[PDB]
Amino acid sequence: VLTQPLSAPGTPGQRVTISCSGSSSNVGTNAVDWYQRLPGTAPKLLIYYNNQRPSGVPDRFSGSKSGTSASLAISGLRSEDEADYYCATWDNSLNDRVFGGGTKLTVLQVQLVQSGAEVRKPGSSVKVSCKASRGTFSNHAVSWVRQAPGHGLEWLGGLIPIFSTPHYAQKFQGRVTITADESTNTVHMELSSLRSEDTAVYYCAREIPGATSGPDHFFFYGMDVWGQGTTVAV
Amino acid sequence: APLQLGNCSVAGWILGNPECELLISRESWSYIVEKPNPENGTCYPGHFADYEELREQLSSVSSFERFEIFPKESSWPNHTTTGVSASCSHNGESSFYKNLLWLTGKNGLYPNLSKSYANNKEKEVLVLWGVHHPPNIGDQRALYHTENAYVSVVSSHYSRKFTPEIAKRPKVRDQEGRINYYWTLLEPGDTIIFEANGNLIAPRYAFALSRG
Ligand SMILES: *[C@@H]1O[C@H](CO)[C@@H](O)[C@H](O)[C@H]1NC(C)=O
Ligand SMILES: *[C@@H]1O[C@H](CO)[C@@H](O)[C@H](O)[C@H]1NC(C)=O
Ligand SMILES: *[C@H]1O[C@H](CO)[C@@H](O)[C@H](O)[C@H]1NC(C)=O
Repeated sequence: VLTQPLSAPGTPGQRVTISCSGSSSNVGTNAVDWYQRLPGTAPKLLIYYNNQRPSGVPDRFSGSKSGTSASLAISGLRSEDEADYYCATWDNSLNDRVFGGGTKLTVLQVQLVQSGAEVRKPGSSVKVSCKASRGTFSNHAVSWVRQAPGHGLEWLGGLIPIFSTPHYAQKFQGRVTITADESTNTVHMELSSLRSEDTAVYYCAREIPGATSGPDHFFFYGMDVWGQGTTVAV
Repeated sequence: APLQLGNCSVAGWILGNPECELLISRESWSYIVEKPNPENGTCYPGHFADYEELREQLSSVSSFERFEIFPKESSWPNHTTTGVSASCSHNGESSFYKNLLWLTGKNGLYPNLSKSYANNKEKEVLVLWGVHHPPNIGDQRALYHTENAYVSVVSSHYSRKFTPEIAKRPKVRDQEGRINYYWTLLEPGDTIIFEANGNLIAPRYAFALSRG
């Protein structure tokens, strides 16, 4: 797991730097991504592959990594930069995607459509779906991530575009099923034996591949495009 | 007494296809029964070098034990060996050949490796390994942190240097990658030396044997 400073102060113009410390099972050897989450909206990929900006990201965000610790750097610090910053990577030994706890910063094209924002009793199950348009899950991994209110991001699992094989994070194996109907360009996350622990906003995201021909974990180098989120309450 | 390979091909069984621990570990056999269309072989697509020769040499065997030639937890301290693949999925989950390990980078590095093995088992030892061919240079950097890589296997009868061919292919079993598989018989007394700075699909288990 990845340690982030819980908080970070900044004043306009000034340059601020979030840090992310990991083990070698992660960060050390695998690519690190940074996500930004403003309220109401969905998390946004700032940096992937340690230091790469995806298009649409200001030259203001820079990323670096040294040994077992990565760093997000904001240089011209606007006010609209006030949000939660997260830090992500694969962890060998856990064999899962793994998120930083979050840093709150305080100051002074393909599209995915999830659906079915809904309510449910404990003990039941939910099936969220996510439909693609002007793009596909054909050569890309898709991730499911949730955020319980006032909590960090949490990886439920993924779909690898080889035989449509699922991959379930430790905490969730047995409760989660992830499937695809590629005729409809949709991916489906079904979580069962629910509880209030699970009330959250659920997201569906497509992964930038680091490598298409290697071991699975190279499919997940960064979630560049997100659904809108689906709220689920118990 | 004949040896059934079920729905597996000699490639799968001998490589350690995940759909191939299957089976009743046998110590000896006279001939080998295998379907003409075996469904579980090279789970990860690629060419198996001198395959027909290997099938003959294994057609008749008097002794056969699997053993861990390069132990997973002490051989590769500077390289990542955990990787698994959906191309080799057992029961639904991703996995890999039991007799091989996919070495990839660790701590941002893929140090030059050279590991050796001396045959002390007083029997011929069959040693298998693969070489990985990624479809582009982006993958190559991601897995091994080097654009120009080599693998070199050398014994007293065997001497070859592989450079990976990097370009577009057709998808077999949803894969663009290829792993080419290789094998040599290691006579009691000889020593085999692997050297690489990338792309080595390293042996994990090997086999001691005799043929009558
Ligand atoms: C193997 O036999 C055929 C394919 O070879 C298939 O119908 C069947 O499911 C398989 N069963 C075994 C032997 O696992
Ligand atoms: C083994 O056969 C089964 C059933 O045909 C197939 O689903 C699986 O992909 C095969 N194993 C490999 C190497 O993929
Ligand atoms: C890497 O570290 C291992 C630890 O056992 C060591 O055996 C090996 O020689 C090192 N590789 C070199 C010398 O670059």
